[PDB]
Order: sequence, then C-alpha cells, then structure tokens
Amino acid sequence: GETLGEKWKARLNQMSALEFYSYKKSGITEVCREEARRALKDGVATGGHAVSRGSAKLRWLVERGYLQPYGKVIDLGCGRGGWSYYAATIRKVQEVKGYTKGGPGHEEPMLVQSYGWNIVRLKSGVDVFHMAAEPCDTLLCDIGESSSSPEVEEARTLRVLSMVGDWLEKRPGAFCIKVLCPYTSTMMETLERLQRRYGGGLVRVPLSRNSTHEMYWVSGAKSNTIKSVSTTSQLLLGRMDGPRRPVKYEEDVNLGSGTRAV
Ligand SMILES: Nc1ncnc2c1ncn2[C@@H]1O[C@H](CN(CC[C@H](N)C(=O)O)Cc2ccc(F)cc2)[C@@H](O)[C@H]1O
Ligand SMILES: [Cl-]
Ligand SMILES: [Cl-]
Ligand SMILES: [Cl-]
Ligand code: NA
Repeated sequence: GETLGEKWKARLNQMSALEFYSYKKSGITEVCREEARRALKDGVATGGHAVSRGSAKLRWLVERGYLQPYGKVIDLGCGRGGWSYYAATIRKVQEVKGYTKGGPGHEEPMLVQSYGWNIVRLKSGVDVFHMAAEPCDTLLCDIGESSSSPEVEEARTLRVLSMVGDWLEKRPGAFCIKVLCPYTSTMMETLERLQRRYGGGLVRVPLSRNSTHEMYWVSGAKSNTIKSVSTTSQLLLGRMDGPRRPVKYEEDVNLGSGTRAV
C-alpha cells in the first residue's frame, strides 16, 4: 500500500514549474535573510548574523526542548556552520566540532565571530562516511540530499542512519539527526527500530519547505513514528490544494558577538 508520503511525492513530481514554485513556501515559516546575506557579503563577522537558515531551524528545536545541547558537540555535515554557531551560544555547550565535505558544489565553513565563536572548530575536506566515530555529548547531523526519486531518498537516508548509528553507540545524551525520507513503509519500520534502541522521536520543523518531507530525529521527542510521519504527510498533501497561503515570519536569529571562557 502506497503511503501518504509516497502519494505526496508522486504529486510533487507531477507539478509544473509554476505549481512547484508557488507550493514550496505556501504557508511555511521563514526567516528573512536579507540583512544577514548583505552583511556576510560585505565581510561583516561581528554583527550577530547567522551564516545560514540552519541556525533558525536548530533554534526552533532547542527553544521547544526537542533537545538540550551540552558539553562537546559534534556537527556532522556542518556546511557553512549554522548549527555549530548556534550551539556555541548555548550555556551548557563547551566545545563545538563541525565536519563538512566542502569542494565543488558544496558549502565551505564560514568564519564569523558570533557569540562563542572561539569554541567552534569547523573542518572542511571531511567525508563523514569515512570518519571514525568519536565520543561526544551532543550529536548533530544535517546530511541528506533531496532527489526526485523516493527510492534514492530512502537509500540516502538509510546510508545516513547506518553511519549515525556508529556515533550513537558512543552514547551522546542529546542528538538531532536529519531524516530526509521518513515516509516509506520500510523507513517507518527502520525508524521505529532505531527509536526503540536509541530513544528520541521524529519532529517536523515548520521552517522546512513543503518540497521536502525531511523530519528530525531528536533526543527530546517521544512520539509514535507512524502518527508523526503521517500527520506531516497529510499536512503537506493538504497544502497542495486550495490557494497559496502566506509565509509566516520570525526575525532571523541574532547570535550576538564575543568570546566565551573555557
Ligand atoms: N558525506 C558527507 N560528509 C561531510 N559533509 C557532507 C557529506 N554529505 C553532505 N555534506 C554536507 O552537509 C551539509 C548539509 N547542510 C547542513 C546545513 C547546516 N546545518 C547549517 O546550519 O548551515 C544541509 C543541506 C544542504 C543542502 C543539501 F542539498 C542537503 C542538506 C552540506 O554542506 C553538505 O555539503
Ligand atoms: Cl546533504
Ligand atoms: Cl545524502
Ligand atoms: Cl514529542
Ligand atoms: Na565548496
């Protein structure tokens, strides 16, 4: 039986360019990035700006208690560093190590001086699938590239989750892991097994675009896998009908400036 998410994906692939353009942000939550983009383009490192939209996504989770970062944070797939720099502002966090592949077509770490920047070490040139897991207190991972093929998205998600398992075996107390494809029958079974083994639960972040079914597996959630995924599928399906709905806005995160004592 085709799941609601698989029905959503088939409809998404049937949309014309114009339908997709109007659908992808219909009714979502967004931060306005115009000020940060201008400041970062002008080389301003001290204005508090987030380096990417990722800081707002992690903020949404942390402010609601979906995880409580602390201690040594490892950020797999850090990109420019939006999760790493947000984590560095958190009182209980004491060290942030981000790893990202970089190279052609992939974002490099951005060096800025938001609050806590001196406890952040971002390393490019690192493929985390070839990296030995190391102990940490908080494990973050934001890897997963969209594909028009749900079979490709499932294969990519299984690859991420297999890799993350090696890190979870070190028993971090807090975690946030992107799940690109939660919506196939096989994926829901896999995620249920992983929740039984490592805990946590799935949450949909409302800053995600309607064009992806990504959910985050986070240590502070506790929810039925099938219900949480199906509720998201129905939400995304419902937004395909009717008029385009307005975007809702937070102000972009401001991460301040200055160093931290450690
Ligand atoms: N195997 C990999 N090893 C290391 N880094 C990788 C690997 N595969 C992908 N990446 C990089 O992961 C980043 C994913 N970003 C992270 C955003 C970050 N949390 C922030 O807040 O700035 C999200 C993402 C972007 C594009 C996309 F298509 C899928 C995910 C990227 O920089 C990858 O190069
Ligand atoms: Cl990715
Ligand atoms: Cl991927
Ligand atoms: Cl929950
Ligand atoms: Na690059």
